[PDB]
Amino acid sequence: GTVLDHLVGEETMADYLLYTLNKHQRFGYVQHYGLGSACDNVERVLKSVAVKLGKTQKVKVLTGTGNVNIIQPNYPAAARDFLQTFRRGLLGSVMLDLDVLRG
Amino acid sequence: ERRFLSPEFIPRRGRTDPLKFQIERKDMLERRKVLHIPEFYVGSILRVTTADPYASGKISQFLGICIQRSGRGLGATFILRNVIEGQGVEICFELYNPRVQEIQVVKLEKRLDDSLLYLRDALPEYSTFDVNMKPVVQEPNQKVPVNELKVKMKPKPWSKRWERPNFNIKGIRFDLCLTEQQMKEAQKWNQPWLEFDMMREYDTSKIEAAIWKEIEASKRS
Amino acid sequence: APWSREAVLSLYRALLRQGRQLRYTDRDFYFASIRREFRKNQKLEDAEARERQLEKGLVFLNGKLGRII
Amino acid sequence: GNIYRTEYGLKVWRINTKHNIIYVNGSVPGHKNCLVKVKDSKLPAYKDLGKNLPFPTYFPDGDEEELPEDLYDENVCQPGAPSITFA
Amino acid sequence: AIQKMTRVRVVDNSALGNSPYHRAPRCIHVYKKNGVGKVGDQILLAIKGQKKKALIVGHCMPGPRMTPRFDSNNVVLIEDNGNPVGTRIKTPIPTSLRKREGEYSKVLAIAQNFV
Amino acid sequence: LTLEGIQDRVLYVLKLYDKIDPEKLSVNSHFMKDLGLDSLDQVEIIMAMEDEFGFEIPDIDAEKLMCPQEIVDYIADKK
Amino acid sequence: KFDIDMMVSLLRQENARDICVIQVPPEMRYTDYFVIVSGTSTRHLHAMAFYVVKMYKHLKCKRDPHVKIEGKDTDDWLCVDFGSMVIHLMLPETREIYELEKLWTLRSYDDQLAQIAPETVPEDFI
Ligand SMILES: *P(=O)(O)OCC(C)(C)[C@@H](O)C(=O)NCCC(=O)NCCSC(=O)CCCCCCCCC
Ligand SMILES: [Mg+2]
Repeated sequence: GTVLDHLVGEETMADYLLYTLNKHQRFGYVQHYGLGSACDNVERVLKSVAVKLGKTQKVKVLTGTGNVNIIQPNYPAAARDFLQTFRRGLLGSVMLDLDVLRG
Repeated sequence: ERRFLSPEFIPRRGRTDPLKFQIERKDMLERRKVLHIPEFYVGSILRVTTADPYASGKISQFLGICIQRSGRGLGATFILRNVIEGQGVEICFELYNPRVQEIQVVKLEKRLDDSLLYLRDALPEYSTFDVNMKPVVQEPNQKVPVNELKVKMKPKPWSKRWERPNFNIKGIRFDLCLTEQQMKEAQKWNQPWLEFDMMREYDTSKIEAAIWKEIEASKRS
Repeated sequence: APWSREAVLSLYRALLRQGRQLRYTDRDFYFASIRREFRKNQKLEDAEARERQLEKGLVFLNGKLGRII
Repeated sequence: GNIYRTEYGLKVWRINTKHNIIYVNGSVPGHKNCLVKVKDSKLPAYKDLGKNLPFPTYFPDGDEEELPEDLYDENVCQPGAPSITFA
Repeated sequence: AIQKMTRVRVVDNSALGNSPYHRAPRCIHVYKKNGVGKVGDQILLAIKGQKKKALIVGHCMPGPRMTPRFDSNNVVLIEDNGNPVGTRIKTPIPTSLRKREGEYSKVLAIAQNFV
Repeated sequence: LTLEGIQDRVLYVLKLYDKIDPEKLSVNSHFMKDLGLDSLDQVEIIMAMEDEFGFEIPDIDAEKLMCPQEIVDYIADKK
Repeated sequence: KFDIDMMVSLLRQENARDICVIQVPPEMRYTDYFVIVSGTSTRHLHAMAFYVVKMYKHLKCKRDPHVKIEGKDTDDWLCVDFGSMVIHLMLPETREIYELEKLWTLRSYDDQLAQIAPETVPEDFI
């Protein structure tokens, strides 16, 4: 949280923080969000989070027939909540410099 | 006994010298006798064969539904729209461009609206047509069929506010896409005095007769 | 699994008939390309995709969309 | 507006002999049915090009032959000509 | 037609161009003096946190006569030197890239449909 | 023609092959187990000999050749 | 006369491996003959590229416009497009990555073309 999350994109560190949790094998998000099992697909994890909290957003998608407004799970809202939960500490202790410490 | 005149032969209202129109029509009749231009309206299915200048003059084909017949003079044009592979395309062909090899009316039909520009916001299958569909036969001495199809529209927003009275569209199921309050709100732009404004109607009856005399005189010569 | 085994071998040698009649391209690469193409598309066990490979092989023999000479 | 302006480097694609009409390339200043003064181009690259042009002018009465109805350009495709097929 | 901060549709089968969130990349720079992109011009895309150059093949803005008009703005990704990122093109593309001066034979070879 | 000149040409064009191992080359060389040849391999070697020895052999019989003895037999009685 | 017969012969002395010539039907609206050439090193394709264009300019055809080399900065891929013949000089590793032979013989029947998913028009959620 030392820098603003919006200028990097909430999706890129949602996967990165998910990546670090898998590396530490903590899997604290599995029971927190009621997920079936640990997963690595970032989009599918955010889909479950949006499903869990009932967050939906309508977006414009570029199709071959033109622009279509469809309602989709609110991935940015899911990413922001998922990032906030980790920062609050509900996902357990983390260490981002373990790899550089070992060499 | 039904006779049909191509829309571009009737000049727009203005101060242009009629002598220019006479010379423009002479070029049309000289060009028309070489390349036959079949009669068609907006909504008909047209297959146009042209030559691509930068592909070694290879023969080109394109099939689509006519949605607009605008322009006047030798610059008259029509727009064919089709969805190929799932992506919609539009081409504004030129009637008198010598690049055109032949024009074939696959299906001659009329729609409830003069212009089909609202098909862009309509559902994709209302504009998708088979590229190699077999042309259907037209019975001689038969009235031009009129299609009463009311297309279904994609959710708002649209490219243009088709429900407003100025567009005057009668080929859209508005009740399946717009609520009653939205229709009433669009009614505020209605102008009931336009239809009764006698000074803005263009009387072409005296003009079409002159055009027909010129057309038949050239053919006899 | 395919339409018929005899058709598959019949088209394979039919391709070699065309390859023997070719003039411009390289016979060594043409022979090598067709054999390795068959080596990977077989032993699929799906019994339906191999039928799709049959029809695309059939149009290759006809060469109405593209002919290599 | 309402001032005199001149456009340079306009070529003649077609000439109609019967109606005395010149087909100049591009647009010209002035509205419709306005009187425009026309003369030979003064551009340096277009000097010494009146060798074959009529001098001092064309005299149809004294001409030995009758001009065609329309004088076209070599690059201009005639309306009656068959449709162009590119090479 | 296409300028800075304009969403575009990627047509080739490049893995980069496939968005799992259905999010369309937007152009951040147009490689022209006036900053306006017509069919066949080269632009820059900021896609998935990467600044990848792209080539535009179709736009919704109308063009000259007898030129096909697409209802969506289509782009194809290319490398920093000219090679395409994706392997093949599925959506139809204009044939005007032959006449235009530039590196268009690579995309035309991998293209499938002509309109 | 000479009957001897048939068999020696048949085995020579078989020895020209690279992937297969010329371990046992008799008139009864069964390719399924000795050489491990599939339908494609058995078809291809027929083209490997037809190009230099043949031009009158269709598919209706080439699918059931199975041994070098009978191309000698099939060539001999065809001529 | 500059045609495929001389084009293939001009490519023989350049040690051009895996020469492929495909007759393109007029319905494809691209060209008449499509040529694929494999090389060994980046200098080799450049050597072939300069050799073919030098003969093309020198030999005949003053009327038609000149041809520029396409892909000079691209080391792996290089191409040159004449009036009716186009050649794509690329490394064999690029040939496997960019498979071009089947696409110009099978239209929309290619393995990769059959691999891609069709238009879906994403639907609404719940
Ligand atoms: P044999 O009887 O032992 O063979 C039986 C085998 C092959 C083992 C079958 O059981 C099998 O595994 N597959 C049967 C056929 C199959 O799987 N696919 C059909 C092949 S058709 C094909 O590949 C299309 C050919 C197109 C040619 C393209 C070449 C391009 C060169 C430039
Ligand atoms: Mg708009």
